[PDB]
Amino acid sequence: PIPEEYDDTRIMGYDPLIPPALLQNEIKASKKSLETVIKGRVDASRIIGGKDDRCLVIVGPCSIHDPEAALEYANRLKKISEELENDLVIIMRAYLEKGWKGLINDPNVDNSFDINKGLRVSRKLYADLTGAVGIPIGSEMLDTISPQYFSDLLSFGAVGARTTESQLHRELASGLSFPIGFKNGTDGNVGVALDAVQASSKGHHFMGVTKNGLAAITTTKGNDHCFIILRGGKNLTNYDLQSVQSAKSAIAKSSNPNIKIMIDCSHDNSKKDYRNQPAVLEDVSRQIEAGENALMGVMIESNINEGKQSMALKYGVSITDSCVSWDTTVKMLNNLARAVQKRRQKNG
Amino acid sequence: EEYDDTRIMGYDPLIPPALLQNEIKASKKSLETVIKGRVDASRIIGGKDDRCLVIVGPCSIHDPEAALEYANRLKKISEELENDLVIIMRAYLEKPRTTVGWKGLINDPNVDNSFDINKGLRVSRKLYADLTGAVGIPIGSEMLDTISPQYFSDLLSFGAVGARTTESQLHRELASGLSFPIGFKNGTDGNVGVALDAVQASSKGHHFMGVTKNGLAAITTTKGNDHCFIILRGGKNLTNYDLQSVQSAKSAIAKSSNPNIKIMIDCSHDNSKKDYRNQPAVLEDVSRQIEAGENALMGVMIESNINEGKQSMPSGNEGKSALKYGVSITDSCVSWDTTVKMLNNLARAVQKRRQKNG
Ligand SMILES: N[C@@H](Cc1ccc(O)cc1)C(=O)O
Ligand SMILES: N[C@@H](Cc1ccc(O)cc1)C(=O)O
Ligand SMILES: [Cl-]
Repeated sequence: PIPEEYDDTRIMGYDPLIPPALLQNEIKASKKSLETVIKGRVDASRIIGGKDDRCLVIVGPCSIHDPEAALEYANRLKKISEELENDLVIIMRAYLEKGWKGLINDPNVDNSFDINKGLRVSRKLYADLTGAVGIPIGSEMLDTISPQYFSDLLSFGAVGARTTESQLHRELASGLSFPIGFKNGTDGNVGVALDAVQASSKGHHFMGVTKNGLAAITTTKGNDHCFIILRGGKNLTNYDLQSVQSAKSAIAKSSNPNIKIMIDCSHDNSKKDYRNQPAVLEDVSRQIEAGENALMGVMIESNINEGKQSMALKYGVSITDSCVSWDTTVKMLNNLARAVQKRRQKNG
Repeated sequence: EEYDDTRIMGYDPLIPPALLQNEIKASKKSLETVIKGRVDASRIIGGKDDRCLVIVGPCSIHDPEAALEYANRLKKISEELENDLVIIMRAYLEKPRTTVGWKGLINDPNVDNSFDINKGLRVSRKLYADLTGAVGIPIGSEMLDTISPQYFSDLLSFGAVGARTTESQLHRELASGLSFPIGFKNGTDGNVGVALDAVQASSKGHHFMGVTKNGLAAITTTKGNDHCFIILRGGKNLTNYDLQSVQSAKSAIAKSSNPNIKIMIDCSHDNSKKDYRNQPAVLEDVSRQIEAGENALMGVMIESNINEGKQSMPSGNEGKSALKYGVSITDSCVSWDTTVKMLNNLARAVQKRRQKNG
């Protein structure tokens, strides 16, 4: 006789989720939303596959905390996306979590926990970005259960530096309906990202849930639309030319010698300082301007206002990591858009 | 549906975990073996017992009949060396990563390139109940996802997080809510810092997406796991079982938030250059630092079987009839006779360290 002190000894409690098929029906994806989602996946895939000379730009706040502040940011970002449509493909970074447990964990930013209210707030936000304004969005892929609530509204997915080697995330990447980007290792390792791209191109079996919320094993087809992201190491930056050449050499000896490179301009490449973000973009832009076709895009941590605060809170200011201003951002995107114009001039 | 599940071929609903636990009930003696294995370990992680925690067994269990004979052998020697060693059997149901060959007991229980997850879950769970109950040996597994542990956690005494998942926040959250000690292996480049960071993160409460006991999607609230440690395992082209590497980690633990983190050495995998013949030489070195006085060494990890070497099973004869008995079909293990030499030398090691602490 053992009094169930062998099971869930470290589980404070379970909070059952709303079934994804029901959340997808309560907050439905409008036709204009799915039009934006499919267009974002196709436009990004053409740049990844080498069929388009434009640059894929993943720009947005490090984390989304205020839905109304993010919806006003997207209206600014969709305007500039239409003006630079000939050279840039802009996908807004709509990350839900990284002080702040996230939008799915805490919708009211008051340190509570309402996982169901978080899913409705995050999905209705996703439905408004792709529908009300009409801009493609991308999120971070954290587990094998959350994507079942947002996959019909996502056009891009990122696997962080600390999960690129995770076999579970490589399996899930093989079953996601949008292009995936693998960041290099936390020490600057490029090889682990090439291994992730190759592994995710194969069919796999991962443990997820059905649309009704039932534990089930999933059979995947493989994701042939993947790329690597250079975000630097804990002690190094790899956005410079010698580092791109080092990555280009590693790709040439891999199983996918057509892999293109995206450069994170924030995080460790900018020493976590937003003022170095424009100077980092100038370097990669000049590499592109010289005619480097292996360079595919960039990542920009931008916001309505530059800087970072804590959690009575400033409007349009990030709460996590560090962002650049909007007046800064439009210059970064304009300077990059000219570099893309100069690249295809050398390709003519 | 040109936008949803465009790369999903099909779902296979799982039997609810409570139903499997009702079909393959955990015996009273099974549970008694599980709880004792957990506390026996934890006392070594916390520095309350100078014994050595041994995680020994095959790389993957493809033959339940062969595993049951190995466990009875392991149970006999574990009782002989109970004064010095705490032995937990390796009962890994899945070889991860590399796609060539077998896919694990869960996905392929018949060992013939099949897919039968519900039949594999019944076979795997029954094997766990027989090891903990019929023979009565603690067992440990690899923590791969946040759904499968709900099927075996009531029968597990130890969990392992691979080198490719130590940095993953998802597996750090899961470790914070598991009912047994967890061991984090260093990075695939030999980096020990990510292992200390994982042990620290898993000591706090977290939230992770899992399933209820009936297989329904739910978010969990964890209490925090303070029975975690690091596993020195090696790098892509290096070994870290030597005296230089152990003390580098020991000084790194000294600057962590908990200087009581003990070190376990993986005697196989990259520390043996994926060679079963180098496992005794690696353990012999580990045994010496233990016997010279080093209390930071808490245990070892050995890949062992009834017979040494390896084999393959992919084509031709259509299954188990062409396999050798007690030979692993993944990686490479030492024979049982070698394992007896290895455990007996490590036992005398724990003895002479105990004399140096009086
Ligand atoms: N619906 C997801 C695929 C998926 C399936 C099951 C999961 O558990 C997670 C994701 C997509 O279209 O991308
Ligand atoms: N039941 C597990 C904890 C757990 C909970 C939910 C899961 O989805 C997975 C694992 C244990 O006691 O160790
Ligand atoms: Cl958390």
